[PDB]
Amino acid sequence: PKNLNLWGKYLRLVGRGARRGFKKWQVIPPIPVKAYGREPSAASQTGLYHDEDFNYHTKRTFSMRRTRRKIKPNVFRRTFTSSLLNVTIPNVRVTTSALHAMDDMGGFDAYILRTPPQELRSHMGERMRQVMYYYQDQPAIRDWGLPWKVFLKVASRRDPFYACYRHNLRKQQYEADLRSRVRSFSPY
Amino acid sequence: PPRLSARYQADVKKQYLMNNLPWVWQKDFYEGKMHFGDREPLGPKVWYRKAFREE
Amino acid sequence: RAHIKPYKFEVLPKTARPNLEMVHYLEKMRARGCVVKYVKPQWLIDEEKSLKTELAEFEAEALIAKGEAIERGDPDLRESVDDLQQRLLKRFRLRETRAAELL
Amino acid sequence: RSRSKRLFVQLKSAAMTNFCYVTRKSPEKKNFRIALRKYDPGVNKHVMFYEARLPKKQITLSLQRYIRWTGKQVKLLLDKVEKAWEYGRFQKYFDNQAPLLTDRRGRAVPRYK
Amino acid sequence: MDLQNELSVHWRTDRPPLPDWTQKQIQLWQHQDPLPEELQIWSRTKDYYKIHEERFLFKLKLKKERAQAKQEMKQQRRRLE
RNA sequence: UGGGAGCGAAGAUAAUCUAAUAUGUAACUCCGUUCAUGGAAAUCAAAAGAGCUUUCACUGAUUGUAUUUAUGAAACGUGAAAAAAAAAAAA
RNA sequence: UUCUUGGCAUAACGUUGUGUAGUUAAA
RNA sequence: CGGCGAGAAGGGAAGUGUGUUUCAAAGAA
Repeated sequence: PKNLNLWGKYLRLVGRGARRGFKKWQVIPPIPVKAYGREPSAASQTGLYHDEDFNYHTKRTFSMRRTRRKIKPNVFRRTFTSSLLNVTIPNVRVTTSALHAMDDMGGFDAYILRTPPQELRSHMGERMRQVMYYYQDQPAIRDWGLPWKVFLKVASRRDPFYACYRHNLRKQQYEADLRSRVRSFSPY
Repeated sequence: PPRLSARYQADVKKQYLMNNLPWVWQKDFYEGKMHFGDREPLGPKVWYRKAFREE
Repeated sequence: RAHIKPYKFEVLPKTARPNLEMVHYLEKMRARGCVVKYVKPQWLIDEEKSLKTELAEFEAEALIAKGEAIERGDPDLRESVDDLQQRLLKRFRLRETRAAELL
Repeated sequence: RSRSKRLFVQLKSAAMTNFCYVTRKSPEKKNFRIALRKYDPGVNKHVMFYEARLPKKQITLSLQRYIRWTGKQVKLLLDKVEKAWEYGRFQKYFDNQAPLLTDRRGRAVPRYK
Repeated sequence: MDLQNELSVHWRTDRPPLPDWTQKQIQLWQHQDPLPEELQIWSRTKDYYKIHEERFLFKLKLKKERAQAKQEMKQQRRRLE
């Protein structure tokens, strides 16, 4: 039938009733999310899980029993150096599938820049691409080397000076607090 | 791919048939074709098994 | 459908070729004596061209062996080659049936 | 259940007509070959019938359902399918019980093969 | 025809060849590969279709076997030449 | 809203029990309904031929899944309603 | 008008299903 | 008193014998 790349080969040319009454516990192994048409998850939207997301599976024994259980994906913590952003991005939740595709694309900046949104399946990568184009447009601000998350919002891009000012202010405040905190408990 | 699909080309073929022109825009018009019905069938296997047994 | 309801079709269809089963059924009814009208394939003609000669060859033996090596009677009253071949083929194709005893 | 100790023998025709008979004998005469002269419809004649030296994981409903559902250990069924295929079967012409493996949509219309 | 050919030049002229991997990569940008049949098997509805059918699997096995025989005919020409 | 997506148990039937039906039903979250859904063939058919999608009737409670209890608007096909390949190089 | 015969069992074989075996040159 | 611009991808599916049929994963109310 049509759309062979997608799951459901034996479901298109059938009765409406079959389709409506199709059950989910009839499938033992998992199915890819891209093929299955499952909606993205919040944890995936906040990371780079290229072909990975929460799935489900079912069991079966000799006694004709059946159950369903949840399974989590495989995620790793790493660090990536972005030349265009001119700032390190510590603690990036990634997966082997995304890592592999980075190799193919050429790196971390080119992977984000030359990946279609439907294949990327990540809003954080779209925000990073936006920030990269903003830096492209505005070299001057690029020199500051501030975290990429500072200019994430559109209002921060519209008012960049204020963003850096507020970031420094709040950092100052936090360090001030910390100092006192420590001095209170100082042994000597 | 062509502008016009085979689906739509079948309508032009039907119009040609209605106008009495059989078909000219064909992949192979001037080349003979051997019909599938002219093939020599082998028949079932039980016949040959029984024959061999009888032998 | 086309034949029974010609008015239902703007352009009439074309007759399709039969399969093995239908060819066997038509040839079986031909022996019964129904006038069968259908296009014959090439594999049957090719095989029959040799089968008729084989059956003729076998028949001749029985004739000559006995002593009747030469035909008699009026030339305009004897059978023809086509009729003899058809009769021999029909006899051959009915050896495994009870109709042979009636011959 | 029956407690009979009698052995089961198998007599086969000498004509290679696939004709067989069923009988019984005493257990003491273990090393004794039986030979008779019975009617054989395969040749319409009286032929000899000789005793033949006739000698596995069995498949159950449960097993079948398990296999069919889970898909584990399908080779057991595939061996029978291969045997059937090898033997005269699945013929397009002159067949009603199982003319074809499956339909165009992948279904087994003949309940009894 | 002349006019058309002028405007329809190729994109790989006076260029070195490409690996099959690269070719595949290129392909991917336009067209996607089919889904494995192993996974597709599961799609069968239990209402009207048997999940795991021995005859159905045997048919696919025979098709896979016939594929190699088909490929050998094409491959023989290179050796002949 | 018995529409669509995620997850989704039990009372009950099998005169206890497993599968199975109930039912992908109830609760929870989200889309907010003809300006919708869907979609212009690497389809179906087999040696003829039909020609995007969608609604109704018949084929037919036929085929199929099950069995100790049920479930099933199946596919091809026919009739009928509504009919839709693309406005298009720019000024 | 043909002279006989489809065992033996005063305790007689476990029905149905599965498996195995057997059948389809037809409307 | 009808005579070689005689072509249209070399790829998918169908019986597993395919000289056979169909189609093009890739466009808008």
